[PDB]
Amino acid sequence: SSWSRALVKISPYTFSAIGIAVAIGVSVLGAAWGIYITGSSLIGAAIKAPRITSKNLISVIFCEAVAIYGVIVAIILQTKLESVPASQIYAPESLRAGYAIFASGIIVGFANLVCGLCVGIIGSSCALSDAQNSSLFVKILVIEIFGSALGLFGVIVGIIMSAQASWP
Amino acid sequence: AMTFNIHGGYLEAIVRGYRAGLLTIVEKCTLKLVDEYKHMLPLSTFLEYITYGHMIDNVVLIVTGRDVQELLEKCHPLGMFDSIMRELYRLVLVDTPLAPYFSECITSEDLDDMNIEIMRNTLYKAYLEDFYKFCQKLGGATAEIMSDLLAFEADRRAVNITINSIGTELTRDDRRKLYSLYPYGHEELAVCEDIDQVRGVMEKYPPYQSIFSKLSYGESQMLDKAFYEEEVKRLCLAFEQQFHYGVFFAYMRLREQEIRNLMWISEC
Amino acid sequence: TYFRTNKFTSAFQEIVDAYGVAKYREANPGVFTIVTFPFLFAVMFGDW
Amino acid sequence: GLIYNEFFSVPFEIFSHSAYACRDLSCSEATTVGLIKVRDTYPFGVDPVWHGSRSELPFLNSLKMKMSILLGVAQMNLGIILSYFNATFFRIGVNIWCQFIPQIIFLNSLFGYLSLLIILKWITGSQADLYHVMIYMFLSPTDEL
Amino acid sequence: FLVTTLVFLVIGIIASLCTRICCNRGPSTNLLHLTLVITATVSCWMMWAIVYLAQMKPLIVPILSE
Amino acid sequence: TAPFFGFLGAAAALVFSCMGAAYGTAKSGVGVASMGVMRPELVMKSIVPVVMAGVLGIYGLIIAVIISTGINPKAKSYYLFDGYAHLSSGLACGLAGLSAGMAIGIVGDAGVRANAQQPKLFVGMILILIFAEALALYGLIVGIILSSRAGQ
Amino acid sequence: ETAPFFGFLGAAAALVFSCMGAAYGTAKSGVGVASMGVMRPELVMKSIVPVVMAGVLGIYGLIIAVIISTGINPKAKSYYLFDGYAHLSSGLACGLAGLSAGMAIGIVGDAGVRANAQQPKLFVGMILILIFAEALALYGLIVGIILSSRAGQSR
Amino acid sequence: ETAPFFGFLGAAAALVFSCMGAAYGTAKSGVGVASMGVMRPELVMKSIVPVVMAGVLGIYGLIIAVIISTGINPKAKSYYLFDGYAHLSSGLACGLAGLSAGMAIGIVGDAGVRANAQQPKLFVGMILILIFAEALALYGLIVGIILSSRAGQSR
Amino acid sequence: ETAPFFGFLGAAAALVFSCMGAAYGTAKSGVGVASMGVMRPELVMKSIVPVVMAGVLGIYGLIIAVIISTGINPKAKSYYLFDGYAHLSSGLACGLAGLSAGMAIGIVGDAGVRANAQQPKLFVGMILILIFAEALALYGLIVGIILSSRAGQ
Amino acid sequence: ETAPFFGFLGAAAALVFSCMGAAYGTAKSGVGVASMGVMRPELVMKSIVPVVMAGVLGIYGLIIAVIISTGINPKAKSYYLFDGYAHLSSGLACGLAGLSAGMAIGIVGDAGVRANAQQPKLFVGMILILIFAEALALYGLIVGIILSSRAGQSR
Amino acid sequence: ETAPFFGFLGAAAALVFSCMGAAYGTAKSGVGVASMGVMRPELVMKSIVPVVMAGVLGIYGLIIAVIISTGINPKAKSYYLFDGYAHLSSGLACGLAGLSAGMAIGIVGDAGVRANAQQPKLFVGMILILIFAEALALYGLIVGIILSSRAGQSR
Repeated sequence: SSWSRALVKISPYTFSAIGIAVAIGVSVLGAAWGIYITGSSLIGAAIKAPRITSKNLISVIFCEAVAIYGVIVAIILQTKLESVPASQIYAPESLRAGYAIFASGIIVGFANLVCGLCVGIIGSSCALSDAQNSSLFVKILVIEIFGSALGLFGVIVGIIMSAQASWP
Repeated sequence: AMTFNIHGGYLEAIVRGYRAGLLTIVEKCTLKLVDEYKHMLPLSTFLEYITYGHMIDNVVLIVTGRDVQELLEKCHPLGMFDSIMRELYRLVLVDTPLAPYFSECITSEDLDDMNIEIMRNTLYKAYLEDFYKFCQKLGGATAEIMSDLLAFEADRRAVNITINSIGTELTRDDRRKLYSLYPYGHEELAVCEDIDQVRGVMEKYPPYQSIFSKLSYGESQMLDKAFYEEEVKRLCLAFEQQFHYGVFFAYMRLREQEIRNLMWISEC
Repeated sequence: TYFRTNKFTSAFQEIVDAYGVAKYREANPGVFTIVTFPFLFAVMFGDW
Repeated sequence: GLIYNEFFSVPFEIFSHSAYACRDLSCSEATTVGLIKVRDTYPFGVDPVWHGSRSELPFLNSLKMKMSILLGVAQMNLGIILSYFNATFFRIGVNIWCQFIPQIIFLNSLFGYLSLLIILKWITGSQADLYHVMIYMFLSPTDEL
Repeated sequence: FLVTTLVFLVIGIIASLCTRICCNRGPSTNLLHLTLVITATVSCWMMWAIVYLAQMKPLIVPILSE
Repeated sequence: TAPFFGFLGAAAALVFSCMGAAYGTAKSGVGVASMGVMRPELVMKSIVPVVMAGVLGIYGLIIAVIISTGINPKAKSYYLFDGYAHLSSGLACGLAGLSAGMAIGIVGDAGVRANAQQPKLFVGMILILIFAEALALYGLIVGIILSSRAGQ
Repeated sequence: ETAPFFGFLGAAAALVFSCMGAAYGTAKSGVGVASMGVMRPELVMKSIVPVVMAGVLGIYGLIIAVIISTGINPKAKSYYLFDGYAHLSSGLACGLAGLSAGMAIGIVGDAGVRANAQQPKLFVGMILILIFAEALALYGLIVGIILSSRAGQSR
Repeated sequence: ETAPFFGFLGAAAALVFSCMGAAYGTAKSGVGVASMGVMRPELVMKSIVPVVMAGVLGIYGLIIAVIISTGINPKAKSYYLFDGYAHLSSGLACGLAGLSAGMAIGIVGDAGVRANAQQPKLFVGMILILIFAEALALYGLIVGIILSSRAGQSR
Repeated sequence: ETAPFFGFLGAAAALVFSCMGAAYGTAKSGVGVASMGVMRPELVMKSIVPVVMAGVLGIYGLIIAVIISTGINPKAKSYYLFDGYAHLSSGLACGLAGLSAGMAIGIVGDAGVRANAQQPKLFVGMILILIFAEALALYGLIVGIILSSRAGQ
Repeated sequence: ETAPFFGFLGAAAALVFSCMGAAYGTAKSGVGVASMGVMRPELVMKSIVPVVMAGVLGIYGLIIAVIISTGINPKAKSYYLFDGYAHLSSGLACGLAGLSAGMAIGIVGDAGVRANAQQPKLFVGMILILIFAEALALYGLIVGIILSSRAGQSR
Repeated sequence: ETAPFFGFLGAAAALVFSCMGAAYGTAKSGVGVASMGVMRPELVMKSIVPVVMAGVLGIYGLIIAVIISTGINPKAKSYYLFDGYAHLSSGLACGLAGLSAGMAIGIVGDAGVRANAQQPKLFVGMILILIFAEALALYGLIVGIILSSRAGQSR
């Protein structure tokens, strides 16, 4: 009861800000991990032969697209912020807006992380495959592009959830 | 899964590229492969075990003397590294995985390592110790390949023992006591004194079934060639080399097989 | 030794003998179990 | 299955018409003090009403447990009795009287109290015992009470 | 109940007569057959006795679901 | 007040679904590259299993969309039952998608190797993978049914 | 009251655990089937039975989830805490049983498929093992159905 | 009020843990049988004993769960916390005993299936060991029955 | 009021832990027995001594559980917390002792199977070791009974 | 008030820890003696000393626990939380000391079995090590007895 | 107040930790000494010095526990929360110091057994490490006694 009341009495603005920051942080972390995964294979292939640098750069660009989408989502969330008035600090509208912001941020961050990991693994495999044979680069690039859609879907879901903000 | 990208990715890519590029000429190719392997310097332990594989044979050869100075001519860094006669054996007991065990198992020195047959027995014991050490480093799909190689060596030794080395005290008990499913079911080969008996013993493993076939070739050779030739023939399985896995040993084995094929080519 | 097996009793005797044998004319639990096993396995599946 | 009065997971017409009839309850619910009054016991099988009733589980469970206990007692008694016949047929030594008699007597007596209690509860209708208080009576190792 | 008890016993006697007529070809064979018939009759009668004693005077009455 | 759980359900449904979708797509993709090293033609057709794994993300995305649309606070009073139901509906869809994708990734990775070895068994691998992928569809059905219980 | 917050959670958990078990079974079954069919493509069709046997657990879990969902209706009757608790218990039991059965079926099917080409008797042995495993899933489904039905009274 | 939650949770836990133990035992036995039967057809049927020996524990657990579920009857008696605590304890004991028996039976059955290719004189010993292990399931069922019987006598 | 919620839990935990220890011992005992019987079928029957002795722990656990269940008699006396807590502690102690004894017996039997297979002359030593191990289980059962006997406040 | 909870918990913890330590020591001793039972059965008979020492340590722990339990007589004198806390601490200390001594003695015996098998002249050293190890258990028992005696000084 | 709820617990924990550390050190030293005696029975008697030196931890722990137990006496004077907290802190410090000293002495003795077996010249010299460990244990005991001396400082 008293513990439950204290839990229900937590400030929603803090949770909303935490989710907003966490979305960008997780997107950046996932993009960096995918970039490193792709870069290891790209550097190995270049050491083997520098002929496929242009083909390899596509994986890096795709990985950075996740970071770009995360940054866009973070900017949108920052735009979604309000003044947080003292009177409505515990109003139902404020609590709903904070919960929606936190949920959208968590969803965006998790989707960005998953998409970044998948893209990094796909690019790491694709660079080695291209080093084995340049004829298979087209199919590998198509597969990577198809797998990159996870981040786009997560961003779409986060944008849809962002419309729920109604902080007075 | 992410550990491969965390570390070892560049080395794995370089090894894959070198293997894909692969296909006194034999000596030159062996020297080039050894240089490529050395220039590559977690995976450190795997490389050490892979080198120790041939280093066991190199140390066994160096254990002679008896024209011992000729061992410098075959100082291939791939297997004949300097870092890898009981007084000298104790000194050589360091920097090798199988050496500490062979110090006690082969404490008789030349008495248990006579160049006629007992030297081969000591080499087989060292190979068994090295195989056990390699199998100890479990965690990857290479455990199956290592087990297959050890089984092939043990079965070839057992076949050689039953063929003619039985008169050299390589009896049924010696088929596993000195001659290096095999780690659990090698007892079936203790009574395979005939080629038909060898085929019947191989029938206990359906994958090993029909591998012996007429046994005119492969099984015809003594020492460790009988079932090792079966592994050489089936090495097309090793040619798969699925990605994101330890393939350094596979690349080394492929390079060794290519060198052996080039040597067997010789003057056409 | 083995007790003589009838045309119908042979299957039940073989099923019971899977635990072992006895002396030339020792105890043969197959005689009772030829009907006991039907007399007990019926209960676990009783539905007419 | 004919004994169990269940045919293809469904009851049917027993040799009698209806073992238990709802005591009054022309419109009253089954769960009542009057409950169901039995005119006579159905000889062919279990009461048809009991199978589909809410109280099917407890009564059927108690009956099945009692039947299993009795059947196990009978099978153990037959197996123990076969020992004397085997000893006589093979002309075994005095070991039968030395060991087979106590072996067939100890377990028989130990299960005899439970079997007799089950029979008496079934026979005398000692509802003050039911499935549970029988074990309760068997539970106490000490005297008195 | 008790009338049915004799009915099960009487059923075995007719079965006993049929078994004797059929297995008179073998004396030791007939002896084995009689044991099987007696065991089957006893088992069936015991099962029926359990089923009848359970529902003879129930301690708990059956309530019906809605 | 309770609507925090309901909002969290939609986010969890997409997050957990994509978590399994990426894992399935990664394992399927890795095998495809391995087959593409030697078998040029087989790899192009084998991409279907990767495409099948990517579909699970779409199924989770649609389920998330429905949950978001049903959390309109100003439209109807979102009582605790609606929030509890939406969170429960999302939890099943997200968890099922994660498991369904994981099996597809494990099956698909072996399937690429199997097809590269013997092309005849390609039909068999597709049948097993298609049967496994039905679990995600099964999770989608449960999600719709649970979400439909938001009447009161 | 707060009873739906537990009842719906249990209903969702049933389907979640059933799907997890089905996926765990299907992964091993597919791996074994591929390993067997690599060398003997003829027996690939016969080796697919354990896959469907494992997948049947998903259908069982879906049926249990549908029953649990239909069992809650505030517009019909006041779902007291007892009803929600019993529904959650039934869901959890069914889901855990399904997950365990799926894992066991997957392990057994993978082993049998690996041993399928060694001897044709595996075609019967693995089928028998899969049937014996699915018996546990059927028993769990029956127990869950019984608990869900008993959840309807709530005094 | 909250006691029926505890009772239903105990019954569900009993069923789930018994199912998990039976599944583990069945998976171990299936792996052993798949390994053994490749060489000889004897393991196809002559060694399928543990396959049903492990499912016997699951059947016992299902029976105990059904008994526990039938134990609760709010319309007949307003259960206090005593009934819920007793039901939960009985369910936990039954489930834990079932899991332990399942694990032990699975290990023993895998060992016996492996040894099947050895001298067949060990079949009697393996069966005896399996029966001795399965005695734990009967002991657990007896304990659960005693607890359920003592459960309803709350004041 | 909350005493039964502890006493019944203690009894169930005692039974569960005793069963777990018995199973843990019996797994190793059966593995060793199967190995010895494969190696030497002659002594397979006589090697089931640890396997048979494993069930003694389960029997003792069942007895302790029955005693604990008989301890809870609300009609006989209002169960205060002083009795329920004592019963729960006695059950926990008995279960832990049973689990420890089962693990020890499993290790001892696993060693002794190979020891007898190499040479049956160590059967006496194996039996003595098993008896010494089971002494711990006996002491635990006695302690649990003594603790349960103090339910009179 | 709630002191009997603390006292019973302390006694149970003492018994459990002592049993666990004795079990670990006995298992280590048996593992060590397994080799001596074949290498030199003549010396194997004298090799049972560490098992006896472990049993003695377990007996001492059980005796301390029994004394602690016998010290709780609510009807004779009301048990304040001070006495319960003191008894629980005494039991915990005795159990921990017994477990540590048992583990140490087990390791020592496991080493000493091979040590004596290699050379019979190491029996004296093994006996000295075992006595030194048992001294720790004796000290722990003495400390537990002192604490149990002091537990009744409250008012 | 609730002073013995912490003071007596700390007094027990001091002896518990000291016994655990002494047991670990003695076990390591005994394993080393057994190996050395197997190598050479002549050095077995002379190499028991580290084993005996490791026993000072038990004596120090017993003395600290006795002092702490004597320091609690509500009949003589009521002890506040501070009076028990200080005793608990002293006991914890003494126990942790004893455990650390025991571990260090065990490692040092395990090394020194082989060191003496190889080179008898360094055998006597190696005792410096054991002397340093004993000095550390004595310093810890002195610190604990100083902390415990403040029992009567409260008011």
